[PDB]
Amino acid sequence: EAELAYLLGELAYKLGEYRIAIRAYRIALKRDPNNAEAWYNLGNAYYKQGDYREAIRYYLRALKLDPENAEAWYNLGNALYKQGKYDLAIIAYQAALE
Amino acid sequence: EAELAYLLGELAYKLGEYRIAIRAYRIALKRDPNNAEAWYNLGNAYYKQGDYREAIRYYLRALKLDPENAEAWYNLGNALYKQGKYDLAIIAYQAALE
Amino acid sequence: EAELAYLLGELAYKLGEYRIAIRAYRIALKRDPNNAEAWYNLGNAYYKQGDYREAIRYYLRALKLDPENAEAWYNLGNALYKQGKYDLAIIAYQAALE
Amino acid sequence: GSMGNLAEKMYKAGNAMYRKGQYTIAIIAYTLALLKDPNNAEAWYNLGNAAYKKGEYDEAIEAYQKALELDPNNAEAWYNLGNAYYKQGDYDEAIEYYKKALRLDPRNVDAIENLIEAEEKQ
Amino acid sequence: GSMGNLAEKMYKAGNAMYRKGQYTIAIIAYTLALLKDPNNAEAWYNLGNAAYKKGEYDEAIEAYQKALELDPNNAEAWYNLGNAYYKQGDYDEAIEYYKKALRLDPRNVDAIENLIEAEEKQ
Repeated sequence: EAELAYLLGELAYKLGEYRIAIRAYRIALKRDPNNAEAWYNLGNAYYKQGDYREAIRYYLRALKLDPENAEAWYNLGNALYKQGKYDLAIIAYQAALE
Repeated sequence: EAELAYLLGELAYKLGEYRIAIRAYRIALKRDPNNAEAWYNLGNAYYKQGDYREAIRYYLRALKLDPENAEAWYNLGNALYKQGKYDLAIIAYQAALE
Repeated sequence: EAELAYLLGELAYKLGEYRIAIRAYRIALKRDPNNAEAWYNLGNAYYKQGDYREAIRYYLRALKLDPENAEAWYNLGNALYKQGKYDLAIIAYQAALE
Repeated sequence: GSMGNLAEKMYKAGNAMYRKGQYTIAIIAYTLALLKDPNNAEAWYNLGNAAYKKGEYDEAIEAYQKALELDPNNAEAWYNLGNAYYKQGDYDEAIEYYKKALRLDPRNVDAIENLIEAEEKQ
Repeated sequence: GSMGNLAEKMYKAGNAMYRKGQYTIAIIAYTLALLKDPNNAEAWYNLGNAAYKKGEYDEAIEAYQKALELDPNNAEAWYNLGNAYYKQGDYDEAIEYYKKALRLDPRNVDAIENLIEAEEKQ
């Protein structure tokens, strides 16, 4: 049923209902931990709510599953930047370019 | 899966899709009857659709599960008011203040 | 098979073969103790053979099963009369009239 | 100082307990119903019935006798008194009590059966 | 001539029996506690509760009413009286009794639910 939870997550995310999106993505992920896109979007929802530590944790996880996601690399850099982790933000930004 | 039904309910509710929200809350509640918040929101969705008798029934149920919900007491008073049940609306309004 | 034993009982009774009738009724009754009519007729067969104590016992049993059988009440009175139990015979005779 | 329906409440409880076989409770309840108003033949009778259920037939006799003192037409009380006397070996009273029950109701086949035995045991 | 704690002993026994669902015993015990001292609103109330458990709501009404006569602030008695009246089809009294319970406690959601139904049934 993870596929439905996933879709709810995307819908809530797009609509700005990040709290709903977070719970829905977590449901989908609990059932299927390898959904890199859901991890990415989960990280984005946390980012939107100001939790940049969680956003980092999830962007890294999404990247471990998919190292090619330049947007996750970029958003990782953004969350790091928000936390003052500038050397790291720079590296992640470069990683997105690479 | 009640947790997903619940989230759909909240999303639909916020978006004004009260008919969807009602069915979704009822699904979540059928699986888990003790969700006072869902009962409250179910009552609110009925209220929004003009069914103030159903709104009353659900606000009372939500209150039985959680007597502290001043908003349910208040909304109970509103639904009662709509039905002409003024002594009752007043009592429920006071109950919200208490 | 009690139903056949019962019929043999009635036939033997009518023919004056009371000893046969007694055994046949007892067979039917052993299988089905609630046959008030058989108890009554059993009592009658004993009565015919001069055993008025047994006739009493069976008339009473038949009456317990069916208090409306005026003939059992009457025959009870007759058996009691034969035994010298006159107050009782009178009561049973009145019971038949009642 | 009030308790207008006291006897009724106790009586009804007594009946429930009798029906459920709780004769000790029923005795207490009937006794109380009568204690503040000892004039209900039905309660005296049912008190006797509960005592009869208990097995202390002599107590049952006193209670049934009182029921008859209040109402001598209670054939059933006459019958159970006869049974109580019969149980005690008092076949002469068993006979008198069963006959009284039968004068009231000649079709009481059980009273007749027991009367017949009382005359034979006498 | 003594029995200084009689009512207390009977009351406590009544409470135990009520808790165990033994309402007939509880009625007897509460009645006795009150019989020698009919001034405890709690016992009148619990007597009413035991009667309510029994189902003879009219008896429950008298007992709860007495509890209110001793103490009119017993919202719960007001509530159960309203319930007893409601059960009897007396929706007009059910309303008055539920409203009194709610004036004492506006958050009694059950009294509200039952009051709402009483107004609809009226």
